[PDB]
Amino acid sequence: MRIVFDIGGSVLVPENPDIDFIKEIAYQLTKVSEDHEVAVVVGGGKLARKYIEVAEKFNSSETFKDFIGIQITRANAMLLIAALREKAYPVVVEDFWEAWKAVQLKKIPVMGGTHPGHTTDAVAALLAEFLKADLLVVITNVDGVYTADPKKDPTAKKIKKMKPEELLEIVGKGIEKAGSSSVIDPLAAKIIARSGIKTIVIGKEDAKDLFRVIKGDHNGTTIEP
Amino acid sequence: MRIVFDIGGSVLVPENPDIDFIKEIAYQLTKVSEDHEVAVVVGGGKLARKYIEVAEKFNSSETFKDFIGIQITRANAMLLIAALREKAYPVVVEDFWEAWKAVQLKKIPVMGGTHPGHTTDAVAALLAEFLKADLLVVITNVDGVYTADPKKDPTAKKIKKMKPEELLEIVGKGIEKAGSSSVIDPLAAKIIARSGIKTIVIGKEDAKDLFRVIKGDHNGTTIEP
Amino acid sequence: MRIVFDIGGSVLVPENPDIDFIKEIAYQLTKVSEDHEVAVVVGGGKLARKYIEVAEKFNSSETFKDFIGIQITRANAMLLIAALREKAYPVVVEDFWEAWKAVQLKKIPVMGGTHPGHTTDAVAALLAEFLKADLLVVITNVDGVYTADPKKDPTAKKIKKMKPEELLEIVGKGIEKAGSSSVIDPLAAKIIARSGIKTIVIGKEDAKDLFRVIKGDHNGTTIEP
Amino acid sequence: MRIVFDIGGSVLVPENPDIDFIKEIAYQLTKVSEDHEVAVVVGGGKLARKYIEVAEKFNSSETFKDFIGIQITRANAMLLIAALREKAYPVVVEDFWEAWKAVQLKKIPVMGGTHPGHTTDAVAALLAEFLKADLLVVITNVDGVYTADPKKDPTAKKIKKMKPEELLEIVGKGIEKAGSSSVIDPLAAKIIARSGIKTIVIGKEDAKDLFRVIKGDHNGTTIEP
Amino acid sequence: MRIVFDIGGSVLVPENPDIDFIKEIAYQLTKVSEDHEVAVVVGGGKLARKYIEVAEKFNSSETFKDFIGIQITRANAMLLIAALREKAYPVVVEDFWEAWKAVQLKKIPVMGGTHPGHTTDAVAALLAEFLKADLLVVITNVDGVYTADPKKDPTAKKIKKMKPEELLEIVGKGIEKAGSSSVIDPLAAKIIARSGIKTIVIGKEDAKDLFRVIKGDHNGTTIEP
Amino acid sequence: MRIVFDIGGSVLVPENPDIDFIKEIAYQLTKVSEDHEVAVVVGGGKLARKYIEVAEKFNSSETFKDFIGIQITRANAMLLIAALREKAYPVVVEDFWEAWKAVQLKKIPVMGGTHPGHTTDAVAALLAEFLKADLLVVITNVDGVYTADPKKDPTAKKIKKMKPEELLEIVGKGIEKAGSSSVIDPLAAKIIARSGIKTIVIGKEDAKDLFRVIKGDHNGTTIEP
Ligand SMILES: Nc1ncnc2c1ncn2[C@@H]1O[C@H](COP(=O)(O)OP(=O)(O)NP(=O)(O)O)[C@@H](O)[C@H]1O
Ligand SMILES: Nc1ncnc2c1ncn2[C@@H]1O[C@H](COP(=O)(O)OP(=O)(O)NP(=O)(O)O)[C@@H](O)[C@H]1O
Ligand SMILES: Nc1ncnc2c1ncn2[C@@H]1O[C@H](COP(=O)(O)OP(=O)(O)NP(=O)(O)O)[C@@H](O)[C@H]1O
Ligand SMILES: Nc1ncnc2c1ncn2[C@@H]1O[C@H](COP(=O)(O)OP(=O)(O)NP(=O)(O)O)[C@@H](O)[C@H]1O
Ligand SMILES: Nc1ncnc2c1ncn2[C@@H]1O[C@H](COP(=O)(O)OP(=O)(O)NP(=O)(O)O)[C@@H](O)[C@H]1O
Ligand SMILES: Nc1ncnc2c1ncn2[C@@H]1O[C@H](COP(=O)(O)OP(=O)(O)NP(=O)(O)O)[C@@H](O)[C@H]1O
Ligand SMILES: [Mg+2]
Ligand SMILES: [Mg+2]
Ligand SMILES: [Mg+2]
Ligand SMILES: [Mg+2]
Ligand SMILES: [Mg+2]
Ligand SMILES: [Mg+2]
Repeated sequence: MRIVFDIGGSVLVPENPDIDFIKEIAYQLTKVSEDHEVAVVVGGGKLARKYIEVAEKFNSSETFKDFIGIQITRANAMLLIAALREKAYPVVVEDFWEAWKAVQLKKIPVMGGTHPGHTTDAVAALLAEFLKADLLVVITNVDGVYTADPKKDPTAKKIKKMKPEELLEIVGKGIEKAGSSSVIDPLAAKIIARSGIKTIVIGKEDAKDLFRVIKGDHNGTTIEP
Repeated sequence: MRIVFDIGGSVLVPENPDIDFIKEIAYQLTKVSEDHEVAVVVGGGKLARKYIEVAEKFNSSETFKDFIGIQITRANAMLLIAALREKAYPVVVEDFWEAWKAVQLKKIPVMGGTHPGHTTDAVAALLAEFLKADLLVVITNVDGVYTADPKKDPTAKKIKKMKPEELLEIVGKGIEKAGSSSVIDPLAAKIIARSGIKTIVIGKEDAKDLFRVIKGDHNGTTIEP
Repeated sequence: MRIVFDIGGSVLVPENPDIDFIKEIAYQLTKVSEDHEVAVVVGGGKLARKYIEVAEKFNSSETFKDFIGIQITRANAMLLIAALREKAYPVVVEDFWEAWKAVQLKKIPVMGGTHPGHTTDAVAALLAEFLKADLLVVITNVDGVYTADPKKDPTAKKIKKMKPEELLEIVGKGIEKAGSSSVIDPLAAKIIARSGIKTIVIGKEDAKDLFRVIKGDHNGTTIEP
Repeated sequence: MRIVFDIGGSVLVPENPDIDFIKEIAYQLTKVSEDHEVAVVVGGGKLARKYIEVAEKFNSSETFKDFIGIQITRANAMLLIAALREKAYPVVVEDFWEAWKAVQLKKIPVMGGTHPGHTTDAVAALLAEFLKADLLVVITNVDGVYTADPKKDPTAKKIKKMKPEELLEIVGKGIEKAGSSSVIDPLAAKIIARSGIKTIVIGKEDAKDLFRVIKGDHNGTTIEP
Repeated sequence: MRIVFDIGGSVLVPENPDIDFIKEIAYQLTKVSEDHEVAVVVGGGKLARKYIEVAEKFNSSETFKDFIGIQITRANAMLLIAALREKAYPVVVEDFWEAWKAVQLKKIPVMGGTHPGHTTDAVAALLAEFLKADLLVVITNVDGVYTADPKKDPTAKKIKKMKPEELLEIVGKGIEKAGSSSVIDPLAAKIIARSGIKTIVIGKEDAKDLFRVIKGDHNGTTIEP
Repeated sequence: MRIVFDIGGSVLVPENPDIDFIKEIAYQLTKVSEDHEVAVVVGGGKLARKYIEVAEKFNSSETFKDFIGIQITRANAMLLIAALREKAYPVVVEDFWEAWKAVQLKKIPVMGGTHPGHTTDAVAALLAEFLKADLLVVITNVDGVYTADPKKDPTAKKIKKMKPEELLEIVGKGIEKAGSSSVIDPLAAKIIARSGIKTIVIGKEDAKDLFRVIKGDHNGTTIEP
């Protein structure tokens, strides 16, 4: 199976780089690649947000900001590339067809952001469609997908399995949210529907044993028609 | 003042180019650019759609389909440059920084698409925000922004002016209509909404006299806060 | 065997894209690549000529025109890349060494034009020499190579086998024709002589069963010392 | 006159950016650039070191470690540009030729690192030599060039002036200290030694008034022949 | 007026550079460029031929052989730039658009080869057409265009003037002599023929005074319609 | 075993290209690659020095000079690429990760210089570290490493085996020599220490039978902790 991992930056670099988690996920990844094709996309996280802010205080364009965020995601991506030793594609990948080449060479392509105007979630969902992958795996700072924000609405429960259409609902069906953040960012959630690619929304815990996550023996959310 | 023209491909290259119009529009741009900072983003039109449909038939990804789209828009981009002679940038522009330079060399940067995930309208709007443009002139293939697709609900007429919020509704603010065409791409519109940059929408007729157009005298829609 | 296919644009896109032919040639190609190395070069065709004209009406340089033509050939090339599914190199190739890489990865590199100053025939003959290929296959809007223009001179017969020197004659030994069109463009025909690479000039018919075309069981022309 | 500012990353982006200082330093640069040719190379600071240390943990090569470093310096480079608004080059500069252009467009080229094997100081010095700069202003995180690392041997005070040869000794001219940081990178120093270009070393305090600084009035070190 | 100088490599870098001539020719160019738009394409000379011959020995393709050629021409291109100091573009130019920019920044773009399949002469001529140059000055290693290769048929003398058609014959218009050197590359000549741009052919002697040269006063050949 | 060969330009191109040596080393290399991974780095040599000089006479920056030198090393590198037939990576490699790709494709990447500020020795030592190679092989115009310059100090003997620390001594522990030439250039010798990679310093003789050189049955110097 060809699998894509969309690792939220907040998870990889909460405040500083989570050395331990990195070593772990790397290990888990190196593990899964033994008998699967693996592509990864890393998030910017906290550090990204901070750099974005400074730019805001100088009123730079959305485009300009994105570029900065991208620079950062790529800085994080290279941390994993480092942890993955001789198993990952040598340098940060910047576009799908190059990621494709990496897969061909039986190596793990790790991507930061691509071009301006795309959240890591969206970039991941697309890198998936492009590679014609089987599963999209989202590690995030949340247990799974809840009927409502777990960190707010008390009447919020975790959904173990749902259809892309329902996911689009939970997250947000507003063309205003286009580009916002969430369990799964509105635009990515959209693509996932269009693509109908099976997605798993797990957290920092389940990520510890990807083998089970892959085969279902996990405690997250699963999305697919 | 800085203006950004969003010329429809189907307007510059209908089914088979209106050499006359092209010269007319090119000249106009030349004049306007004499006492203005002019940037121009062009469409791929019907030609693009065909090529994209073919790709659609072979179940090619969204990204690949967009590459084809971009590739064609830039073909058209060329024709304009050929028409703008020695006033335009010699090459089609691909990124905003390059477009910025053109402005410095006091030359007109003509762009096609930039990268996947961005309709021409969007690219234009984002450009207008990047360059801090004062106005965004959308020369589409329709008279203006009607209460509904003219070809669909003839119980419609245009709307000389309106709020960005009003626009988002005429084009359906459904997080799924992201990527559609319409008189103005949905996502592009929402971009204008948060940027609040004055946007005019005209047809090829008004397009014949840009000075009158940019000087508020026209028969299209003048969207803004 | 390593084989190069120089598919005339007129054949691929007569007026519009020949969907059927595309699906067929794709199928045939996907077939031949099963036990051969395959590189393709696609032509601009009708659509290319039209865009070139507009540029002429604005008196753009030969160089400028070529670029436009190239843009188009690449647009066509991507149509095949699409039809070839997961067998072709993901994106349009722009230069030999990159095409080389594609061959290494056991994928089919499809090229449009390379740089200004080279017809698809020439680009194909060269891509061949570079890859040190065994056979050059030319699909064109003609049955084969005739003693004279089939669509004019009545005393024109099809030659089943000839030497590169004779081909150079038929086509044209004038350093004035350098860059013109024909069964085989003068410059390409020249290279074919220099390279002495076996070439087969077939048409839209023979292209339907490449297996026989490859092994000789075809009805075209064969060129080789 | 042509001046090249070597702004420390830890000075522009301490642990969390001094928006105030950044505006102050950016403005200053704007003024100075009014009657001077200004080029600016920026550092990655503490942030870079962390990311590099992480890489160090996974035994990544020197080259890869430098890529990460470069990648971060250019993130910072951005923030300055965001601050320099319409006077700076829109993009971070990567090579000197590009930096040269910026100078022509009378814009300020802001650079991060260029390629592996070159500390920020070095890159700056080499730049100053490339552009034939008259002065090299090193705004580090220390008051000046002390007879010894202040944090180490408190029996030290600074040295208002000195010879390039004197500098090489304060930073240990051991062919192994090549790549170290210090108030001024060892290799960078030796570069200044053979180029003999006047170099000032100040802190963020003096950095607040560049006019006074470049006009010899400051409290740092003014290294030269 | 816009002029394009086609400086022979063997003239700028004989067997071992004429520092004197180089300064002389560089200065001249500087003066001429004061009230003219100057573009310069340079050759690889004897040095190129050697390296290419070596490649020839290992049966390397035409394309690869040209890459080596290009690679060397650009080495020379450098030396001129080093000589043109602050008036030339800092980098060797590779494409015409870049050469166009140089013209805008009122700097002299010095080019080597561009891509395979184009002799220096050709590249120059195509450049002259691209930039809409008024004259094409070919500074070859010979006095002028003789009725026959001086080193071959001593029964020859030069021809002060002539028609482009006359040129094509002195260099053999055989569709096989495409790629040869001669006083003027065959293909280059035919390019001049259809472009009909005034072309002067001189030696290093007349080359010493370009003002007199471009002002019709010289002893070479002035080819034109 | 993965092996890197740092072939001194002086050896490859003493005066002119040493055709014979090239054919030999190529043969030897093609031989060793049969059961090893091989990366090569070629030097500029005599020809490089000459071009550098001309630039010096026009007082160009160190950076500018390096670029020229690089151009040349790459010209030499392509000579080997030619000799290596269908065994080497098609074109000259310009950076490590690309060289990495070449190794993956079981091809021999031949590099000239990388970016300014690095001698071929240094570039080689680094390309080694990057690829995590087992042995660094230096062919030079000298028998091996001597206690002192063989071509000067009579009390100079050849050392058959030593530790990187001692090598750093012989060659030079001065941060002033940083960038100079020698058996092993000071900076490269430094890296070799840091990397502790086994290095063999042989000459034009031993290079004739790489199989023995590889397994120790040679007459050069060996460096390793
Ligand atoms: N219905 C929901 N279910 C789960 N999380 C939700 C929901 N609604 C909102 N959220 C929020 O989604 C957050 C999740 O994702 P997010 O903060 O964007 O991190 P990330 O994407 O993992 N990181 P990065 O790529 O660096 O941004 C939670 O911590 C919640 O505050
Ligand atoms: N409310 C509306 N007002 C006007 N046109 C509308 C509206 N709603 C939908 N449309 C459609 O918008 C179409 C307009 O734009 P579109 O087809 O996308 O062309 P274009 O943008 O000019 N060309 P190009 O850049 O090549 O795609 C019309 O012909 C209608 O079918
Ligand atoms: N002796 C000949 N034998 C065969 N065809 C000839 C001959 N002489 C001239 N022709 C012409 O060659 C044409 C063939 O090629 P051409 O029109 O250039 O198409 P193409 O190369 O297949 N397409 P493209 O790559 O898009 O240009 C025919 O249809 C004839 O009009
Ligand atoms: N003789 C000296 N004088 C002053 N500082 C010294 C001296 N010797 C060593 N140092 C050290 O130099 C440090 C200074 O520079 P450095 O840490 O490299 O910061 P930076 O260059 O400003 N930042 P950046 O560009 O992000 O690395 C001090 O804090 C000292 O620990
Ligand atoms: N009719 C002619 N008139 C003058 N030279 C001729 C003629 N026919 C052939 N030649 C040859 O042209 C040679 C001239 O040019 P060429 O050797 O190609 O040098 P170049 O172009 O100056 N150098 P470069 O750019 O490095 O190749 C002479 O030395 C002759 O051998
Ligand atoms: N201790 C030493 N042992 C051996 N050679 C020495 C020593 N000290 C100095 N040398 C010099 O090192 C020279 C060796 O290397 P060098 O001239 O730099 O050639 P290269 O590196 O092989 N070529 P290239 O890559 O083109 O510069 C000899 O010929 C000596 O003049
Ligand atoms: Mg997320
Ligand atoms: Mg539209
Ligand atoms: Mg043809
Ligand atoms: Mg420092
Ligand atoms: Mg010549
Ligand atoms: Mg050496």
